[PDB]
Amino acid sequence: VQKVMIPPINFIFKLLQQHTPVSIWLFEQTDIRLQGQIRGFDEFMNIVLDDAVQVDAKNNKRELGRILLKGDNITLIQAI
Amino acid sequence: VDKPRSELSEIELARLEEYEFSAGPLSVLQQAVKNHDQVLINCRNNKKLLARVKAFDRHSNMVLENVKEMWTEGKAINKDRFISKMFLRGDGVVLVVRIPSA
Amino acid sequence: TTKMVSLLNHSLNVTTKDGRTFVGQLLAFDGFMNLVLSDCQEYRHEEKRMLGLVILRGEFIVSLSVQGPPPMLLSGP
Amino acid sequence: KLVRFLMKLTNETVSIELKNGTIVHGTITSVDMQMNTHLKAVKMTVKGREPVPVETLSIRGNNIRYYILPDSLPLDTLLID
Amino acid sequence: FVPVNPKPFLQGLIGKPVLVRLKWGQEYKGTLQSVDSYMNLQLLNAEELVDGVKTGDLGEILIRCNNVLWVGE
Amino acid sequence: HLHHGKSALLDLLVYYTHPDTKPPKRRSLRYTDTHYLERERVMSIKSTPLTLAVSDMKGKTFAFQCIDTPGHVDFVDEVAAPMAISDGVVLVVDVIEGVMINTTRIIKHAILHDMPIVLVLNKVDRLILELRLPPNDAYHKLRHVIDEVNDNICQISKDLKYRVSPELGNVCFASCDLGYCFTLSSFAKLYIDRHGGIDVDLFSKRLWGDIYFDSKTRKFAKQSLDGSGVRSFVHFILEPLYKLHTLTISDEAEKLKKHLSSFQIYLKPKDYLLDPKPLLQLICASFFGFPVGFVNAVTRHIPSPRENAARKASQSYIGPINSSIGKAILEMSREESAPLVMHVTKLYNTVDANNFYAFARVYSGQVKKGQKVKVLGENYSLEDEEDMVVAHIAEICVPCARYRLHVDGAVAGMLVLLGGVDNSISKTATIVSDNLKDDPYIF
Amino acid sequence: KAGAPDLKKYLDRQVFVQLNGSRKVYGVLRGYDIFLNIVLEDSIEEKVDGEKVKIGSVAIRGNSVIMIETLDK
Amino acid sequence: ELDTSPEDSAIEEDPNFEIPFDPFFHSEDIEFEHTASALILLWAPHPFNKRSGATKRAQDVPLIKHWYLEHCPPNQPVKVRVSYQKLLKSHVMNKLH
Amino acid sequence: TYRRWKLNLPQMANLHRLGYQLLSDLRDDNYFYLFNDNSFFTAKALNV
Amino acid sequence: SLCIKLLHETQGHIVTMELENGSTYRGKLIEAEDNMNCQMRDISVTARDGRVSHLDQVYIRGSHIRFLIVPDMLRNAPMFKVGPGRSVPLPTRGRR
Ligand SMILES: Nc1nc2c(ncn2[C@@H]2O[C@H](COP(=O)(O)OP(=O)(O)OP(=O)(O)O)[C@@H](O)[C@H]2O)c(=O)[nH]1
Ligand SMILES: [Mg+2]
Repeated sequence: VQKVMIPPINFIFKLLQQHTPVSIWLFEQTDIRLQGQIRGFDEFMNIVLDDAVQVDAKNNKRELGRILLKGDNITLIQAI
Repeated sequence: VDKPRSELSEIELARLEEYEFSAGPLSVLQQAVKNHDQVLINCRNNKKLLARVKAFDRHSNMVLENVKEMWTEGKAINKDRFISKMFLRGDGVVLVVRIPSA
Repeated sequence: TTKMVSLLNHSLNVTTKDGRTFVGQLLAFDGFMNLVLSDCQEYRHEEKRMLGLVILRGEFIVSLSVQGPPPMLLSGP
Repeated sequence: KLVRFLMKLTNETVSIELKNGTIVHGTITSVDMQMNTHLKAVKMTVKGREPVPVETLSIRGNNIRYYILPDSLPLDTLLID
Repeated sequence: FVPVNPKPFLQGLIGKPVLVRLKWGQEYKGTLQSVDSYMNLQLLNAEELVDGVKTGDLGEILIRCNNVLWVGE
Repeated sequence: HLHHGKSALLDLLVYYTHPDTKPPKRRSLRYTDTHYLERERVMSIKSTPLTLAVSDMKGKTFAFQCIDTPGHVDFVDEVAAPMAISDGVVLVVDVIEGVMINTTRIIKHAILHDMPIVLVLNKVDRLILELRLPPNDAYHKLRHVIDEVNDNICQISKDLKYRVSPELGNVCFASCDLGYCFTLSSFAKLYIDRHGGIDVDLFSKRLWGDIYFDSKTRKFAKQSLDGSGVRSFVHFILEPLYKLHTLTISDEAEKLKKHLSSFQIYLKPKDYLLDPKPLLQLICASFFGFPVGFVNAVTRHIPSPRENAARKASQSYIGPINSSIGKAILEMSREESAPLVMHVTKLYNTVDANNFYAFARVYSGQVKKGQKVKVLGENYSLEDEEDMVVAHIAEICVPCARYRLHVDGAVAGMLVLLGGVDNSISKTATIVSDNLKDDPYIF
Repeated sequence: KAGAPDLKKYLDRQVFVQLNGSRKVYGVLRGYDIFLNIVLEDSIEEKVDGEKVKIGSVAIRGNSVIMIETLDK
Repeated sequence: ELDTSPEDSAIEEDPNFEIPFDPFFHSEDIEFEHTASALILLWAPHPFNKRSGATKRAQDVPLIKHWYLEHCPPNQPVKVRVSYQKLLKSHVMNKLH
Repeated sequence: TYRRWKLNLPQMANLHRLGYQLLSDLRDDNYFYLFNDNSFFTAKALNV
Repeated sequence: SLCIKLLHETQGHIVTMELENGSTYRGKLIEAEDNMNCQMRDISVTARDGRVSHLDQVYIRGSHIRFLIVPDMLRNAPMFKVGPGRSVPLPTRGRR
């Protein structure tokens, strides 16, 4: 009746397959947030994003295209 | 080389280490060592370093000689200090830019 | 790291990344140089605080120095 | 390895810039492969603070910013393995 | 559909002009030609776009791995 | 039971805590015997208490107040009496001999008295070196012994609280002669430390009955259709143990040396040229260090005295719980103002048979030497107030079998030997402080 | 080498996570990694003012996790 | 009586449980070439279960002491039984003092 | 001086095989129940 | 290592620890790991400014620890010699 445990790597793999857009947070930049569709990751979860947009507190969305985000900065991963 | 797999033993790790220099970005250190080119350093405390580079480590640990180190900060006033020889831990390096001697 | 063993039971003052200073007697250290200090006093800028037995993390430590020496034939024809 | 260059040189006077901005000046006793430096008869000058002398002191490897080395060492031979 | 891993992504980008962003608000534009496994990179004829404005030219660049925030374009 | 190895279990800890002691020439150490008669018959006759500090699986050090007991049938005094002032029973069962009549009696009386039981399957090495059973049949023998113990438990109370099985961490496999006593979790941790990061509890819970490991899929099947896999316990525990024993015994110096070098266990060259049994002991002491599995199992499955105060008061004490003395017993208060309540169930001979030491568990309050206490007999009550005897407390000691530690005072939850108060005590007695509220009761 | 953190008792329970930079996230813990990377479902974020936004499914990097808290008796 | 055995309870929780490492001694076998003889020697009488000793003198080895330390074989003449008994008596008298 | 010996496993096994007529076959010690030294001392003391 | 051994020794007592924030925690330690992840009970948090709050169950990550104030009577805890391979400081009886 219980539910099995889902490791974070498998969760991010599920996000990769489902093409669910995400909202990545940053290590210390509270205001700066990134959104987009995920495209790749590694064991260190250096995340390769597609159609990346840099959203700020007042929604100053700036297009960045496809970018690679170093894992040292990701604080949080959002599901839409 | 066809071994970036990152699962290696000591001899192939050393081969990959030497290739990380011979073609990697740290290759800039070798021709700076052999050409005795001017190299400018940006430290993580907003420091400017320019000097000859003599030897470097994979960690970017660098031995420098004849260093001209400047810093700016009353009103913003730029000041300079020349020191003979340096051992700089590659931990604090942000950037290197070479001034060609030629 | 053999020299580090020579500092056992000595009185040490350790400057931290915060900037404080802990003074006390060393009990045991670590490979990451986690320190165990007995009868520890705190130097917060100077203010005095009794702490007691304190385990410092390796990251927290910046520098350390000693302040005191460690507390201390049969016959013939 | 290059940290070996550190241990191959010993008991010379060296000024040291730590991580926080403090300057210490003294002769090294022994340094480690892991960059733990041991200093004797040194002059500890904390940033913005009055200089204070201590008989010995040791620094963690992550706190070393750079070294002020003397002019009396055969560096070319010193660098050889 | 086809996922692209970080290292294949960047090695399939060697020689292209890119905008790398540091952890602290500085963006550098230039072309890269060589990278090792630790994802620290080298640029050629690069320029710093501080606050989005072109100030000076630096030439070739080597950035340490930890300073960078993202790489793009 | 008799000669199942319960004194060797305590010798295993004594060898580690007391570096001075050395094994005898022609027999076992048999620490906690301490009687020339018992050294003559080579069997325990008296229940000698032993207090020593042992180390937990993680590094924590506890203070085990273990009481050794005889295994002979006629000496069940020294099991029933000391058990009334203990929190649990560690049952040592020989795997070769199996469950015997005294083991059945001990199990019945422990479950009847609500006593948690920790099972130690001793003399495992006799399955490898004497009986020469194959690993699978050895597993079957171990399982049968555990099932017999569980049956003996079920004959009294079918509660699931008293159920011994390795996956609960309640059963330790030991060979006290060779000097090892591990559990599922201890051996699992000994894998984990070597081979990286995997949760010890999850790994250890999958090392028992008919859970099969598939060497190609690296997964735990359930039935292993045909011969796909071998039993997890045998694959991961018994086979490595057998191979360790055989490498030591079978005179393979180079192979054993290489395997120990892989574990960073380094022996002097003169050590490989030893007698087979001391070489086995050396290898097992280097491979399996302190018996941390037994300590961890005891600490986890036997309540601490503070936690067991309520159960002890409900079972042993006969007076009203709501009274001040009953509240003091329940809280196990240690302050001086609290009443002093202790239960003496045993008397022990001095080195010369002149005076007796009373073996007491301090249920509440504090005690200092020279204190005035009032001794209550076996049938002291409001009807019979003439069983009271006023006595002083000459000396308080912490027992260690072959020596004593003298303490100026003791606190609640401690088992101590009292000198100077033995004349009024026959069999058992209750000791309470004289300056105390009215109406004292006896255990 | 590394070691698996003990978080089996925290699974499938309403939890509060404190991230770096004065962040705070609700949620039900659903998984964890060696480096304490945690996974949350139907979670809720707190802001400095105090109003709660539904934040959703969350996969926190273990580097930034300060504390993990349960509230039940 | 258990509703669900601990076995299915353990397997059912994360049925995809994975451990990469092998058992300790994997390349070896539980029995080597000399294991049988070693076991035979392990439970042998005193001289032959050692592998290390101290070279007693030639006359300090009795070689037949166990013959009369044990019981006398049955169906022997009276003189043999008496010889067994007298030698045992001498040994006992030696051991007593 | 010929004061200490160390033998292999095959050597000890072969010596045990060769001198097989002159060594006991008990390995139990429960065989000597009332026929060991202390019982003999008791019997001598009691004159039985 | 001896320091993590002492930290494990502390479990069950009341230990005060402060993190990289500057807040100090006063509670009963119930679990500890080699990473120095800690589980606590009945915490009385004193903020950096001085605000006092209360917590019931926390799981503090080890990497965010500055130091701990272990109860004093653990000064006499034994510091065992650690061999090369051993990962827990325990009494030894073999070669080393
Ligand atoms: N082969 C083998 N023999 C063992 C082991 N442990 C104990 N023994 C032997 O068991 C016999 C009895 O050991 P004791 O420690 O006196 O057992 P005991 O339970 O204390 O005996 P009692 O006190 O009379 O009940 C001795 O011959 C021990 O050498 C073991 O692990 N393996
Ligand atoms: Mg006994």
